[PDB]
Amino acid sequence: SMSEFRIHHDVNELISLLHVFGADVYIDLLQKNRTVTTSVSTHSAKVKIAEFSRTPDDFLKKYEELKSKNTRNLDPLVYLLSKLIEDKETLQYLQQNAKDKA
Amino acid sequence: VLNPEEAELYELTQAAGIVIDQEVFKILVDLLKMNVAPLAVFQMLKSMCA
Repeated sequence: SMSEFRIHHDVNELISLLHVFGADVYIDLLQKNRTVTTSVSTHSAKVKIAEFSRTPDDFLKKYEELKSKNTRNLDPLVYLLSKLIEDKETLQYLQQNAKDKA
Repeated sequence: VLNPEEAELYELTQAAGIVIDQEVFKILVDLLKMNVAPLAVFQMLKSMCA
């Protein structure tokens, strides 16, 4: 319950922060969240990022800095960034929404 | 805005080539922290945009 509250707050401030708007689907979508990454998946994702970015060493070098520390959700966050490179439209929105807030 | 732990991950995504403003980055990280699948985060992010 007080879990779901936090999810709703998160959905809500994004709607606010991204200038949106039925977002009850996002609640259902985010509420199927059952636990498992693979060793290739993070490799597959990781090579795809390094292709995309300029300065790929910086990404890889601080991937390395930050895996030795076991920092939390490192690999699911890197999987997300690979997924974001693919969809060039929503990559650009996030790109722009950040220009708006400076 | 966001703390040493999140500051690292932001720098990571940053040198990874993407830029998203610290405020939404913080929430994403948080959605991950509450064990939401990255794909689910991505899917809703995709829907929330154009």
